[PDB]
Amino acid sequence: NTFIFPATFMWGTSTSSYQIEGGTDEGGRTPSIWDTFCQIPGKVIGGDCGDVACDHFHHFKEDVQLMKQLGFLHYRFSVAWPRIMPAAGIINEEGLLFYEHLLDEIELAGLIPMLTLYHWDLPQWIEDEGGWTQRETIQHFKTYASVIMDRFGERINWWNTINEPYCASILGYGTGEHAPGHENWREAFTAAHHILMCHGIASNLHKEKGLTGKIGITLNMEHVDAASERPEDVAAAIRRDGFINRWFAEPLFNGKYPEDMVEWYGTYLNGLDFVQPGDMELIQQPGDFLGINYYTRSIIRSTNDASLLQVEQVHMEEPVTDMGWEIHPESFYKLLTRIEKDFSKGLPILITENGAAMRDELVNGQIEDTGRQRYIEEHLKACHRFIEEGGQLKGYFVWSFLDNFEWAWGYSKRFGIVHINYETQERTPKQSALWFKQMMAKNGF
Repeated sequence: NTFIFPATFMWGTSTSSYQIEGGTDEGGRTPSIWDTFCQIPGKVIGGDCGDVACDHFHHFKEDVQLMKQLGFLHYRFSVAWPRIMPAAGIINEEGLLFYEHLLDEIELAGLIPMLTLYHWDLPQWIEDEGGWTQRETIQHFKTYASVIMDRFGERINWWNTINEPYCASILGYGTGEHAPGHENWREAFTAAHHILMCHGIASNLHKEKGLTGKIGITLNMEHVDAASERPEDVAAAIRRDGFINRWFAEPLFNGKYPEDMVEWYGTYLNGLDFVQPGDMELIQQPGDFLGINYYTRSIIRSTNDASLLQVEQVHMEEPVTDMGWEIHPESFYKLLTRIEKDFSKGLPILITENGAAMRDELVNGQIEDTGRQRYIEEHLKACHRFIEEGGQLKGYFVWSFLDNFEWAWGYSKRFGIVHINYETQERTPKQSALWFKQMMAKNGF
């Protein structure tokens, strides 16, 4: 078995601002909804907060150098909205200088950046006005996106508008699992609509400002399997798929929300009253590429409970990461095929995030994470088959250059190919990272 990837295949690693930066109250940064969320008992394991994190705010120059010598040519990172707009009518020059400096380091190292505008760290002052449940917030996003595009843009080759609309809306306002932590389906769906519009707002700004960099949204998507052949389990699986995949993909490519899901949500949608004339047109802008984040699949069975979808995920025990997520690379191939099928069909596809959190152990100064290594290798084999079969896959970013604040999981789960000693902040590439270095060198494995 020998796998060779396209000549121009984009290889990179990704991170997000709140998960790795630290310096939460430095350089004028004011709190994000996560700084507040992490303080609510029971919301984050161990009660962890993004305070300090990997202290990237102070070690960025070394981290990008580590990337370079690790063989990477692409780096996707996000900007912390709170550093840019710490309060209404602000515009923090000190915040813009951090990224300007980050970008100087990237360029000096010869790296190509991808800047993600929104990676879940909404400024708390905005959430105080109602957050994503308010149309007005889109105006604030305009302010943010415009500033970032004017101060940069002539230096940004890749624009990633919104990272996972699903998580920010559904988990952030519906299940209460992510910040701000509301549990109101009405707000969640309104929130999802507003965030999708922000991809449109950023897209409109991009064309108006005449920027040349590629622009695209990033959706987390998962392959969905029915637990059994029972008709209700198949219907249940259809619902999960509409819930996470179609609800966001349909508006992006087809200008509409899944009718079957629109009917199921019924009263929570309150007649789609939050949808204003032109909104759907604003949202339907695929851009230059579709960003995809993939990790696992779901096995769904039907239930007649009190939940929104009335669905239960049967958890697999064999082949799973340190987070209990099943490792099923085959599903990754099926999903990419399906995405090409409906939605993108020709449009370049970019895997902005793929990776695994395994239990690490430092032995003789090294991290023999054969598990994480195998996980990445196998999913790449899936990507290979999609390619070679015509699939328009053009790049792959391993999620987590560094172990970091893994949201509700806290620091207990490590996704990095590079190990972080939280007691000293010392960085140490894991074996999976070394394997990745040479792999990109041969661009194949």
